[PDB]
Amino acid sequence: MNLKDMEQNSAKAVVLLKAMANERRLQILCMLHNQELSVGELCAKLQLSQSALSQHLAWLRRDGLVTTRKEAQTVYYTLKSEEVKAMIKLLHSLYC
Amino acid sequence: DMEQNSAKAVVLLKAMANERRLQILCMLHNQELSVGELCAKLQLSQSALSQHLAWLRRDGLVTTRKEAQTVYYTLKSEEVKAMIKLLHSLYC
Repeated sequence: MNLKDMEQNSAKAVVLLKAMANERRLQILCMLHNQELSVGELCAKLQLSQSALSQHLAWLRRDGLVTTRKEAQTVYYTLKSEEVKAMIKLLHSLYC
Repeated sequence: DMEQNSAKAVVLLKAMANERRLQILCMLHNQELSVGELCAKLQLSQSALSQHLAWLRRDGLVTTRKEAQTVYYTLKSEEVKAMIKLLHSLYC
């Protein structure tokens, strides 16, 4: 009955939650709120090493929370899933 | 700024990132409940919930109020309350 509906969705929610529950990833996700940024803009605005950033980004990709858009050797990252976009939008209104 | 807030959000996110703990929080949103009532609504025994309720307590996300041998639970966080409402709309 209604037990399983709540069960299956709580599971989907926990999926997004776990993907977001990490300091560096959240900072990155928050920075991509309604905008595209290149590696350079991200490492400077977060004071994160190129390699540290490279790892978190790769991870974010994998979980499909961020996408890319190339350009003469300059790639731009942006949010992907509608769920993270909304949670990020809310997190922004909560701490701003 | 960024690091200070991302840290606070992450702590809330971590407390919510567990199926059972989330269901509990989902039940406690806008309606103080006893353990028995949570058990009834989630169809889980008290012992089955104990580990999750204890976790939610140590993180201050829920506060307990005793009354004539019965313990009542209340969702503390306004940020969590906001996130639960959004989660509800996103998956319901």
